[PDB]
Amino acid sequence: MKVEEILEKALELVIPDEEEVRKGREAEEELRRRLDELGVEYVFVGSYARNTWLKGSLEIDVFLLFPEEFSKEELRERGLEIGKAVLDSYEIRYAEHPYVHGVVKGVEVDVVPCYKLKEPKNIKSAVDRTPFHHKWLEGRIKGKENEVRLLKGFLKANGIYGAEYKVRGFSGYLCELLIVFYGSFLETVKNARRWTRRTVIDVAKGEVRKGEEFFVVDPVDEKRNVAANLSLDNLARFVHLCREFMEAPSLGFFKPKHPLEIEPERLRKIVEERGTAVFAVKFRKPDIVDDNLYPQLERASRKIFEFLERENFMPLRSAFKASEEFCYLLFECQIKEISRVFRRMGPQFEDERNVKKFLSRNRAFRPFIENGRWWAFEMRKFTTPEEGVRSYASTHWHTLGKNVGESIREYFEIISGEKLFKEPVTAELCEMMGVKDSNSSSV
RNA sequence: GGCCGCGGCAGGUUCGAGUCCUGCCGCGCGCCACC
Ligand SMILES: Nc1ccn([C@@H]2O[C@H](COP(=O)(O)OP(=O)(O)OP(=O)(O)O)[C@@H](O)[C@H]2O)c(=O)n1
Ligand SMILES: [Mg+2]
Repeated sequence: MKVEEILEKALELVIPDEEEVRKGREAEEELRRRLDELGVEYVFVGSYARNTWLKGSLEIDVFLLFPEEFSKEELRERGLEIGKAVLDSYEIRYAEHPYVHGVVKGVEVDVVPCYKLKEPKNIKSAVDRTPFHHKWLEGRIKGKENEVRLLKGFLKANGIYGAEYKVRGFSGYLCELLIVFYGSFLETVKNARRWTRRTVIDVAKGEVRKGEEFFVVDPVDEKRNVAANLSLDNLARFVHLCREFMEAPSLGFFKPKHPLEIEPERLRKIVEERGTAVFAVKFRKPDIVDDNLYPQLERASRKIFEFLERENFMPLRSAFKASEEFCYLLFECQIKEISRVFRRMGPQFEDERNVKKFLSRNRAFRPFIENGRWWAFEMRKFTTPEEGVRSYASTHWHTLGKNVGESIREYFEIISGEKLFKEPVTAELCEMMGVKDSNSSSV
């Protein structure tokens, strides 16, 4: 359990076994065979072309390079055409930039169309930097392949690996740049402890400077932030893990933690012990890609959360879950019920023109003067969070994200109490409420 | 699809809105994700 003895035992978890590598090289050989037959200019990129892919996560990436003059429509129609021809089975489902996900001799393959650029300053597509990323990294990452796999596995085990909107973590390319900048996994962790939200890491200049936000400068484009989609919280979660690790190293930092089935009875006791209002908004999952869904679930959850605050239900945290059929927006509040009456502010006693208008309004109770101005007692239209959210989600369905809001419009329901604990949201509830010992890394 | 702006324009809430909530439109190949 020394710092180095543990990184030894952890390499056995992140390094692919020779039975998987052979399966990868065999698929790579067949892929080049079919691609060469089509006479298309292509290039292998990603973690596979650099031998930095994690164990159990084998995926080959192939970029097809087309002329600059091609329309975005022509790029797609030709890209998808080649892709379908090369892959055994394929699947076309993307958010913006077209590509083909499929299989070749049993391995995951992605055939991505892009432009054959010279100097990637003003890229035309989003993915035109990727060949240039591979060209810059192949010569510098050599020898340090396992130092990347330690960093990737370290993050994946703590659920902050990936730049996708489902994660908002560290892209696999960001990890490689960090190893080139620090040399080893150990040196990244040591230095990561003193990162801040202002840290700028310019790999191209071998410099660490201060800036406006966390910014890892892309060697290929000094305007591009490689860590653009790394949330501030996940940045923090990483720094916290590094300080914890150096303070007390362990192999568990690399073991993926999975949730535990919590009894619906134990959960009912925890919520009762807290005395908070725990409820959820349930609606049909819109049939869209995760990268469109999660930003909207984030938005919807925020809009309802913000509503609860200004309505004085004093919310604690928010959360959401996406099952196969349904989406859930979870909330916890300190106020299960508020009075119907509240005090609305009136004008100062001086200018009677405003006061006369203020006092003319028919109210159930008599207004009063306090500290030099008038006040009135008015009634609320709802006195609980559930009743409030019911109203908001019904009327303001449109502002909860395009697809989510349109799904909430057609139907939604607020689930509370025990009826909630039978839903697929136990894990999300325990994370939200800070329940202890609801996770484990037992194999 | 989400996010950030320069503007706006109207509407709702209010004694009172350039200031809180909402809807619509323009412009930065604006930024990010799908690789
Ligand atoms: N947010 C992202 C994600 C990736 N890439 C580019 O996409 C390539 C590979 O895509 P991806 O599969 O997403 O990352 P991998 O390096 O393959 O990581 P992993 O295999 O673990 O998924 C990288 O070379 C990188 O230049 C990028 O610039 N921006
Ligand atoms: Mg890959």
